[PDB]
Amino acid sequence: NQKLIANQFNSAIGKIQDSLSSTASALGKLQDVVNQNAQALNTLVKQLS
Amino acid sequence: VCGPKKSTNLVKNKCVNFNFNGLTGTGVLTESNKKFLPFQQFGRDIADTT
Repeated sequence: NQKLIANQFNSAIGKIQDSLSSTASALGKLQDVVNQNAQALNTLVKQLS
Repeated sequence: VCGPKKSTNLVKNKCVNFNFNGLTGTGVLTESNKKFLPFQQFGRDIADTT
């Protein structure tokens, strides 16, 4: 069943490509770190007033 | 009111001292391109410096 397994793998790679090429927000775990670090720096800057 | 101290020249584009009506500090005085509204004097930022 090598040809069937090849076509299923290609279809799965294409569906991963589609769900990333759409506007589905999937990198939230990576965006959280940037948001928390930026917010901590903004609070540390606003403590000077 | 403007207490009695003699004024000097305005030097730009290099790290100098300044004193604008009591506003002491140290920095580079580059000319700007953003017009105020004609009743405003200061300007501030997130840390509330000029």
